[PDB]
Amino acid sequence: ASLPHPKIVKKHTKKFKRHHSDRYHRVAENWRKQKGIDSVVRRRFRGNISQPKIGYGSNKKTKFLSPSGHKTFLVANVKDLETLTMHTKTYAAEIAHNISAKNRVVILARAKALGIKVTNPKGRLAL
Amino acid sequence: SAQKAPKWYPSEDVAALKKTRKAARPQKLRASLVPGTVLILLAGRFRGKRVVYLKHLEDNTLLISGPFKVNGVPLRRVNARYVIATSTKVSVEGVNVEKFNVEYFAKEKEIKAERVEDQKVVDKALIAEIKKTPLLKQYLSASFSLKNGDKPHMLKF
Amino acid sequence: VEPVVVIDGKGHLVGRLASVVAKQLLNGQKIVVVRAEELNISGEFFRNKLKYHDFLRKATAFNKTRGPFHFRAPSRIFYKALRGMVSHKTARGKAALERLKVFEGIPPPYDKKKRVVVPQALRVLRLKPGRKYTTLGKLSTSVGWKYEDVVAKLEAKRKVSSAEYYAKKRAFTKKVASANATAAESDVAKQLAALGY
Amino acid sequence: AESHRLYVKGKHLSYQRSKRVNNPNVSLIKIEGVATPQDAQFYLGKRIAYVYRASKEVRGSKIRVMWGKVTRTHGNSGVVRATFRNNLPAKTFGASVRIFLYPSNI
RNA sequence: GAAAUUGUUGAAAGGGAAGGGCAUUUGAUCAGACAUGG
RNA sequence: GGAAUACUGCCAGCUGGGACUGAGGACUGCGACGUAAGUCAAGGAUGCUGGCAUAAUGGUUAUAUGCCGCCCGUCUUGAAA
RNA sequence: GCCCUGAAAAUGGAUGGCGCUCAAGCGUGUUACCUAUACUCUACCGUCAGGGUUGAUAUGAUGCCCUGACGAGUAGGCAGGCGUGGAGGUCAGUGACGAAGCCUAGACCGUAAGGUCGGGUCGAACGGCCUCUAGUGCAGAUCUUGGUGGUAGUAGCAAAUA
RNA sequence: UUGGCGGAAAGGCCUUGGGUGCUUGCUGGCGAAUUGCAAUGUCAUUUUGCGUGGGGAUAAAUCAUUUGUAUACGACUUAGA
Ligand SMILES: [Mg+2]
Ligand SMILES: [Mg+2]
Ligand SMILES: [Mg+2]
Ligand SMILES: [Mg+2]
Ligand SMILES: [Mg+2]
Ligand SMILES: [Mg+2]
Ligand SMILES: [Mg+2]
Ligand SMILES: [Mg+2]
Ligand SMILES: [Mg+2]
Ligand SMILES: [Mg+2]
Ligand SMILES: [Mg+2]
Ligand SMILES: [Mg+2]
Ligand SMILES: [Mg+2]
Ligand SMILES: [Mg+2]
Ligand SMILES: [Mg+2]
Ligand SMILES: [Mg+2]
Ligand SMILES: [Mg+2]
Ligand SMILES: [Mg+2]
Ligand SMILES: [Mg+2]
Ligand SMILES: [Mg+2]
Ligand SMILES: [Mg+2]
Ligand SMILES: [Mg+2]
Ligand SMILES: [Mg+2]
Ligand SMILES: [Mg+2]
Ligand SMILES: [Mg+2]
Ligand SMILES: [Mg+2]
Ligand SMILES: [Mg+2]
Ligand SMILES: [Mg+2]
Ligand SMILES: [Mg+2]
Ligand SMILES: [Mg+2]
Ligand SMILES: [Mg+2]
Ligand SMILES: [Mg+2]
Ligand SMILES: [Mg+2]
Ligand SMILES: [Mg+2]
Ligand SMILES: [Mg+2]
Ligand SMILES: [Mg+2]
Ligand SMILES: [Mg+2]
Ligand SMILES: [Mg+2]
Ligand SMILES: [Mg+2]
Ligand SMILES: [Mg+2]
Ligand SMILES: [Mg+2]
Ligand SMILES: [Mg+2]
Ligand SMILES: [Mg+2]
Ligand SMILES: [Mg+2]
Ligand SMILES: [Mg+2]
Repeated sequence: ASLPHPKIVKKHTKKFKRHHSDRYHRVAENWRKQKGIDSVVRRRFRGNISQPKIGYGSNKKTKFLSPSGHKTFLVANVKDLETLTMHTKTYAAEIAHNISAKNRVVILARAKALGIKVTNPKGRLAL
Repeated sequence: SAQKAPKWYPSEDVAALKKTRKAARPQKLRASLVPGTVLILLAGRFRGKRVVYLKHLEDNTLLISGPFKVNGVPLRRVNARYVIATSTKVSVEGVNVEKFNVEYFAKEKEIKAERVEDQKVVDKALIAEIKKTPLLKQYLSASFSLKNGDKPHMLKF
Repeated sequence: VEPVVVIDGKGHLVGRLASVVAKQLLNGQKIVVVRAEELNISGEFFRNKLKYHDFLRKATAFNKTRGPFHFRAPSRIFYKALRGMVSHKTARGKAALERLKVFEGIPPPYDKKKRVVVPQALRVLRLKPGRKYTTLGKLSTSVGWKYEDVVAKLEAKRKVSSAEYYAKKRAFTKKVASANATAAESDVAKQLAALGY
Repeated sequence: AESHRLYVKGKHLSYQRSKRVNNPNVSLIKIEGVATPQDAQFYLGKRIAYVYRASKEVRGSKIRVMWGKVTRTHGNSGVVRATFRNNLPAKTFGASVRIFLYPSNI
């Protein structure tokens, strides 16, 4: 139900955690580039963590596609949904986390009608 | 809205292929493979069985027969790349082998009475020719297997 | 190519047998070495006695227990050469070495099992003639090995038995010859000959 | 038929490697009876298989297979190189491996 | 009602630290389907 | 005296085995084979066949195994110190 | 030439180790073989350069497209972005049928800063986009305040008659 | 099942007399397919729980107490039906 697209190649799936985020609690995994004068990481000694750089850039084509084949589009309500009325093999809808249980049936319904895909059906669902 | 709408959106036409330039040319078999040459099947259901080459079908495969009464192997298809063509060979002049082709094997559980009959026709001639030479029949019934310190990379076959 | 491989340690050169044995293990071969006492080291006795004594004088100064251990018997003199050629501190290594067994004199199971030699570690084949070498047992006894005498006793006693065994066997094949003849030049005989047999 | 075997017996020696850095992506294999590059050419292309066991039975069988193929020769002594679909375990160094006759060109 | 730190329960690992990188075994876990005639 | 052969070099000579890749997506270019209709390996892979369904495959995680990896920050010609 | 003497230092130890004697030593020659983030071909990311293209022709002209080359980096310069408190404008945006927050070896997107979702917990608020503005991003400063560890059920709780 | 031999870790070896399955030394009569052209197709041995039935055996150690050949605490050494 989505376009052709080449094989989605990811090319560095692992996460890129900040150096020594595993060493001290106070240090969060969120990346931060090592600046220090000595650092093995900043200097790239064999055996250390890899750092983000632009060569890991994803294929411009397959970029942004979720496994399905669609760029996901965050959808708050039915008006928001209907922007995806044509572009169905292109986009799919993510229903906003803060959307009340009741309204999700309505968005779910309208999308089934319009043939638009929903990335997270059975959101606030009663089962 | 939860997220601003994109300004572009692609087209949802899916383009045509480019006029490829590959063309199915025929496949000449390797010189060891001549009709009536004894084959050693290397893979599959009948691995290790010795077996008589018959014809080279249109889907690149080799018509094979055994014969059935000799060692349970039917008139069958087998891939050329999974067979050791042996040095030994039985004559196959008086065997019909015409009716067999791709469509003949085309799966339409329960074996047809045709197949069972064709087997007998083809076999009776082969077993006729086989029996001429001593121990060719017994050989044909025994299964091939590498013994200790067989070096295939310079064994003969 | 053999579940286990028994090697008659005799007339082999330590380091070279060690080197071959050690690669065998790393490749998954089970090796068991017998008669380590009758194993050789190039260079005359006095030399290698001198050497062992240099090995001897090293030990953790503050606690001789921690420091290097000085095994004396031939089997373990050889195990040292061997272990030195394995990455023995890694999982892989520990495994390699657990495929090895090293005895002096050949002691049951293997008493009746066939042993082999390793040509490329065969002293006679290897050393230039005239060149002085060392017998490992003499070296060992010389640096403290207690059991040369006993191994000698048990070995002789075994060689006795093994003789009556071989003598029986060498005679059985006499009998096999008496009936070999009657068929030796039968018809299938000449027929098998055709095909190289 | 005491014997049933249609593969040549082989060992798994190593990953491809320098002195101090290894490459899990290629695997070095020792094929029984093969002693030279000349010889080991015969088995190029052939299908290797590491066969192992497991507790959790999958296909009704508790036996599993890692497939791959011989790709080129190695060194001067009949040793040979292989890629497998998924790189071999490394605990397998010195384990037995199976070298097949297909794809046959005999 | 966060974190440090802690009790319990559950899984696991542990021959003189722990933690990391590439790779795969093994166990656990999570996926992307899309639709054809009765 | 008449030859071979080695060595070296050339062929827009023929040919077997193995390996990695298959980017592109109507046509358009340069050609090649054809007496022609037309065909082609000629501006990037197609064909045939099979397998997977409380599964093949893949992501994550834990562990094991091979190789590899000293503590960051700082001043400093020089810091794992 | 090689070998021997000349040749004496303090923990036990170092052709890297094992060990090697027609070498696994020394001199020389000849082949094969192993291996870098380098070289060759190819994919993809980015950067720079050169072009093509809105004539009327559904949704990006700062855009689409074709081609070539290139990529180390401290101090440092510049660019493009991520994120926070508050302000103008707009989605007649989300929400007690559950806002925000918090928990989660569950899921997705991005090279990344981060973004999105599910499940649990919660209970009154809160987002996106264009713009404005700054008391706007922490691992360190023997930094500030607070809170908590190992040390550790440990040192110890023995002067002064009972 | 009859004899023997084996203590280096013998735990195995030789031998006697039958019984019994097979025997490809040889000659016959059947069977094999459709597992569809490879995947994926002999199952080896460790333990550990239960289950059947057969043979078989019917103890101590520690705490506490006690000795002082012992002892910082544990430990040691004695003693108690
Ligand atoms: Mg520096
Ligand atoms: Mg509502
Ligand atoms: Mg051809
Ligand atoms: Mg038969
Ligand atoms: Mg020696
Ligand atoms: Mg020594
Ligand atoms: Mg001393
Ligand atoms: Mg190491
Ligand atoms: Mg004895
Ligand atoms: Mg290598
Ligand atoms: Mg409270
Ligand atoms: Mg699934
Ligand atoms: Mg040429
Ligand atoms: Mg393509
Ligand atoms: Mg998996
Ligand atoms: Mg290291
Ligand atoms: Mg640090
Ligand atoms: Mg200074
Ligand atoms: Mg520093
Ligand atoms: Mg002096
Ligand atoms: Mg020196
Ligand atoms: Mg010199
Ligand atoms: Mg030299
Ligand atoms: Mg030189
Ligand atoms: Mg040289
Ligand atoms: Mg590279
Ligand atoms: Mg740069
Ligand atoms: Mg911003
Ligand atoms: Mg933003
Ligand atoms: Mg803000
Ligand atoms: Mg403020
Ligand atoms: Mg956590
Ligand atoms: Mg909430
Ligand atoms: Mg309230
Ligand atoms: Mg702004
Ligand atoms: Mg500030
Ligand atoms: Mg802080
Ligand atoms: Mg700090
Ligand atoms: Mg207390
Ligand atoms: Mg106290
Ligand atoms: Mg006091
Ligand atoms: Mg007092
Ligand atoms: Mg019967
Ligand atoms: Mg296969
Ligand atoms: Mg007392």
